[PDB]
Amino acid sequence: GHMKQEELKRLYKAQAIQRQLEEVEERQRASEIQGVRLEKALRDEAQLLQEWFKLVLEKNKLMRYESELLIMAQELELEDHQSRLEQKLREKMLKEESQKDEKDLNEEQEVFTELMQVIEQRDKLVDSLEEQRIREKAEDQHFES
Amino acid sequence: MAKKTYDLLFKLLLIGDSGVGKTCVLFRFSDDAFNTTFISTIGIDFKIKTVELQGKKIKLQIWDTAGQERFHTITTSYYRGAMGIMLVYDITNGKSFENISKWLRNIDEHANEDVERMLLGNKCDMDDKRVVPKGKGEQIAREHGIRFFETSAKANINIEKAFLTLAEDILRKTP
Ligand SMILES: Nc1nc2c(ncn2[C@@H]2O[C@H](COP(=O)(O)OP(=O)(O)NP(=O)(O)O)[C@@H](O)[C@H]2O)c(=O)[nH]1
Ligand SMILES: [Mg+2]
Repeated sequence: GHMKQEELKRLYKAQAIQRQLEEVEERQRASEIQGVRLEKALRDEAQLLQEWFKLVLEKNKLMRYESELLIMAQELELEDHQSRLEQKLREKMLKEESQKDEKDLNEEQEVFTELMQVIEQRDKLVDSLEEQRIREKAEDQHFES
Repeated sequence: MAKKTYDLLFKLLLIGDSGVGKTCVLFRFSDDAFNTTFISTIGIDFKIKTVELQGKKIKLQIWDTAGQERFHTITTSYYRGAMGIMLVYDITNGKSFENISKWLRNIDEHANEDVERMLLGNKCDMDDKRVVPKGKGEQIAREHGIRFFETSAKANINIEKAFLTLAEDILRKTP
């Protein structure tokens, strides 16, 4: 059937993340090529060297965002898997208790199990972003001490 | 790059009887919309909402709880990690309000000592079906020294304000 609204919203997020990602990658390149151009020039030198500092800090920012974007794409796929599991669970759930076989109860339980797992997986990605954040705040403090 | 990054992560929890509107309250805060079909929560779920307070971005990880007592044992697992907790009852349902005392002692039993509690009287848009007086909502909130809001997921009343106030409460207590 035709695509539902909630799936369409998830779709545009994923596509938007990929566009942002591609902008990061090309920026990462444009800075790489420019980086070789400053290195060759040295071989006002003094300030020439901290427009290269400004670059290094920006190149750092790009890596931080790239890491976030990659994780963001993983979250959406888990959210996609979660909806499918959730709908598969409610179909089994609604059927009359009178007509439920042990098989019907078991498979109803294994989907619920599988459902709670992707939610735990989603929570791990949330923590992963936090652990990166604390590392980069630590770096930032030292970098600007 | 124009898209910035969050500066702090807060973990919230929504508790209350089945049908008080916990999910709808969150969905209004997340997607600014409201659906009338009752789709009861299974196990536990959470949503992400990042909001800006005191000049510093704050990422809210808001866990949504299944009200049905068959999942109650699951929810108890998540009290300990919560930094802020929403107690949601229905002003059109008297039974959901008397169970507030029971929910509160599930909080003090499991959750951390410094946890921020807040009482939400949802469905305040239904005047013709109101059973719980607003004054009674503030009374018992005052006896526990917590904050209280009469909210409406349908009419978008005190929802943005509710979540933001709970976060600013948490932010002030971290030093
Ligand atoms: N008029 C009105 N109806 C509301 C409001 N909030 C929720 N509802 C309705 O009340 C019912 C219960 O909402 P829901 O959020 O699913 O309840 P819940 O707290 O999530 N229950 P559960 O714990 O089972 O998931 C739904 O039919 C929903 O449309 C509100 O502010 N106003
Ligand atoms: Mg719910």
